Amino acid sequence: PQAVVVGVMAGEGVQIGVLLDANAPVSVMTDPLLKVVNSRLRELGEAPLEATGRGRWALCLVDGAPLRATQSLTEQDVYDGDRLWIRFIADTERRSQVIEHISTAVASDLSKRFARIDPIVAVQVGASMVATGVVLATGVLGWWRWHHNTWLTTIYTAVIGVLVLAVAMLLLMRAKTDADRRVADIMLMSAIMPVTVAAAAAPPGPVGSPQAVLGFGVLTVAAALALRFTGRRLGIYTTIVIIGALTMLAALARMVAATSAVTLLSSLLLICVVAYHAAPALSRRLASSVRDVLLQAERARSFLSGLLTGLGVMVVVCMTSLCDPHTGQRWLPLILAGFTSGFLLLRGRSYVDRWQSITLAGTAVIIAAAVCVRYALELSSPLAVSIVAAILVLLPAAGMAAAAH
Amino acid sequence: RKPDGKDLNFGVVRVGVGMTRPEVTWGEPQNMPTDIELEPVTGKALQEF
Repeated sequence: PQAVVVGVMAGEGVQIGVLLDANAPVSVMTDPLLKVVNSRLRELGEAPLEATGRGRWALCLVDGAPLRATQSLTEQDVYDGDRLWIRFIADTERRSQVIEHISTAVASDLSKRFARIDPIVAVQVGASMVATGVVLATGVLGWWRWHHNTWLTTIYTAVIGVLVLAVAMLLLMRAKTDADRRVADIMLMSAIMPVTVAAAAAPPGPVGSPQAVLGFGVLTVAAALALRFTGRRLGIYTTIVIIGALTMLAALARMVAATSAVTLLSSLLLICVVAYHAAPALSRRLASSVRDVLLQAERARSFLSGLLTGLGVMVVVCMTSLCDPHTGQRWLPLILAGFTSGFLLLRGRSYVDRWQSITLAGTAVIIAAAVCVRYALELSSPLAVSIVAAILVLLPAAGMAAAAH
Repeated sequence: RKPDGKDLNFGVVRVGVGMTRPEVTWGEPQNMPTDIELEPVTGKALQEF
């Protein structure tokens, strides 16, 4: 325990293993340590470390924060096998500056701390507004069919989709930088929505089971097709693909033959349950030499995050549809929802990525909360709302306390 | 540091930081108006400056 071996990072990137004194104060070591790395660099035939003007040499963690000069190496949470970095920090001392006349002083200082509007940002705002506009247009066009499912809805929406898609095509061919790509991607993302309802609006007669099958299908295809050639925005497109495909199967079954929604919903819940188990495997298989590893890692990370998300949407929609305050043994689905929530809450701890772990954890809370609200609005009563309110507030409060205490 | 006359910094030692009078030399304003004749805004402006 008298000494510890650690890796020290030096100039331009050489990592060197050293055995340091575990109790002397860190300020005592930096001088001879600097000599040693320079000597080794000299013997290696490399250029030594050098100072520039005014500054000082310090020993820091890999995160750049310097260690307290008077404390012992054992006093800090540094252990054998860890690594450290020797660094030069330049002198920051400079004259103070004063402007007395208040109007000039306000303008000058206020101009350095914030960012002014510029043309690069302006273009993205335009793209964002048009995207928001057409999704409203399909919305109203999509509402008219419930009262008059004539050809108008499909005919009108089809031309808009073509027009938006045509613009995205020219933009994609012309794009040169990621800024330009953001403009094009937003435009393209918006093109999928009109084409989907345009197709779904084609089968005539009163709306129901048969129209739905077409919509989710082309939607799944379009999202997949965009990903195939574009190779960007993996998460959003993947999430659409999963919910679309599963709904397509359920819609087809309901259109062909289905005794009840409960039957299909239970099937979907089980399908999601097995998918949650297979999830990490799907991500792994769906995905100078070093570059190949970096690209693959983030792609896998992306597909998994969307995948867990898509299943989350399905189980909450399914669970809230399965439980019911009037249908049969009202307590049976309520306790089943509890067991299901526990599984999601426990399995979420196995994931290291923040958004993956958080999205899974949150998925359990929202399921619980949604059921509470469902059993509060329907079969309403003063005691029921009182009880639900108490449950709904203490549930997350307890969760926070469990993490805070 | 050198003591050989031309080096003006010899024998000078840093004790801290503080205030000092700049190398600039201000020329007094010509035809200054009498006190009752001074406009209020520009007066304090030149005064605080």
